[PDB]
Amino acid sequence: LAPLPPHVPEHLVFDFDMYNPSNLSAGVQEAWAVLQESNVPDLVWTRCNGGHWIATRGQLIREAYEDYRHFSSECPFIPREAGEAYDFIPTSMDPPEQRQFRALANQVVGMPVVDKLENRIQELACSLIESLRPQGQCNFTEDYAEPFPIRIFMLLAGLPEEDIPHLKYLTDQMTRPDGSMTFAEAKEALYDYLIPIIEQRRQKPGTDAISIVANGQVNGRPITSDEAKRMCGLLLVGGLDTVVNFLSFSMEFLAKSPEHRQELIQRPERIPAACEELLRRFSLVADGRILTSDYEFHGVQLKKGDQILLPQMLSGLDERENACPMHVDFSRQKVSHTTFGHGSHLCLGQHLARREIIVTLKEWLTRIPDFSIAPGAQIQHKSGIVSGVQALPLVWDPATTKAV
Ligand code: HEM
Ligand SMILES: CC1(C)[C@@H]2CC[C@@]1(C)C(=O)C2
Ligand SMILES: [K+]
Repeated sequence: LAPLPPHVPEHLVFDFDMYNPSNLSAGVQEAWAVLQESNVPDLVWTRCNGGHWIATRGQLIREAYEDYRHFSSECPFIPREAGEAYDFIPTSMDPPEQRQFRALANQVVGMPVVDKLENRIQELACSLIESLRPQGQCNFTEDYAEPFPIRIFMLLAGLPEEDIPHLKYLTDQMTRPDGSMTFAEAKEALYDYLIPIIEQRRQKPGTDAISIVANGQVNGRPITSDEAKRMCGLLLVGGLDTVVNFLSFSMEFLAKSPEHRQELIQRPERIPAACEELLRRFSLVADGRILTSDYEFHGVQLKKGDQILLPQMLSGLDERENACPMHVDFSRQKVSHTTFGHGSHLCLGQHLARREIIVTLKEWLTRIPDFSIAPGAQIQHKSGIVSGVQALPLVWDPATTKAV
């Protein structure tokens, strides 16, 4: 706990730690939602992790993401030193400067590219699930959640699969540090990895994501080596953590809820709607912004330089945005959320993610309609910039499955 800053009133102190929340054993989403209780003010101050504002409601979260003149992306991570070292592109930039880099990035991970990758994404999901099918059991996190999205990203990026363990290790230290590496050391190690690759692909431009970024133009002039490295590193981090953990939360839930599996098996055309309601319920990111000057927000005085966590996971969990928010309803009429961010940095890989999510639900349920959490298992979650599942042992009777 860091010393309470002069300007912060004692009645807003809410000592939540984002890398280690108190009710974590009840589920990471439920751990974060303690912040939405009756007693908790809309905007609170935790002294954990150096000290920072935490907006707890969707209304505040959306307005701050919208207000980039006051809440800047220049230092978007907690703790402060991680935010200061953070220089990925385009996420550490604000409009207007941000915009040109974001268009290039959009060219490598957007909808047209999801369409190109459609066949491989389908093939790999079916392949991995067919492989697990006859066993009647799997360690979901290691056997599908990780390899499915990661191998598609390594494919798009034109990087060898043998590099996965190094790169996933560095990405996880940036989002759920175990103490071994600082954010800055992790980032520098990912940049170290990309340097030569960028240089090779500048000499011999190819079709992969690194070549396209490295030889790209940002509103008409050539991107530099440095800029390409800072965009590439963001891309790997984005491709190696979020979908990976998200699939685990979603399969854990389906494993615990036979009626929801029955609904998608009966009506597969509902999978896209279900994917969105799951994104709401099992939202997992929380990053933030830095105050560009003193500013009064929802009656609380913020000081220039104050950091504020704007938990994207919190907006669709807010009872004020959705009725019975902890309830999963695939027919939910207006599924409101900020899972893919909000404002000018809206996730560019959101189309790639929804395709991986919908393919996984449809192809798993097609071959392995019925499955459960391994007997006696207690699922453990983990919290941080991206929250996740430590492990997910699933079981099923092979006699109930089908090869397709
Ligand atoms: C369920 C999966 C995903 C979730 C929940 C998610 C969430 C987010 C969020 C909340 C942001 C904004 C952060 C901020 O405002 O500081 C973001 C940005 C971004 N995401 Fe995703 N993401 C997912 C998947 C992906 C994938 C698969 C990629 C592909 C590499 C990716 C690439 C990006 C990029 C490049 C940005 C930066 C946009 C900018 O800064 O303008 N994301 N994502
Ligand atoms: C918060 C995020 C998911 C978003 C893309 C990857 C990520 C960890 C960032 O650094 C920006
Ligand atoms: K920074």
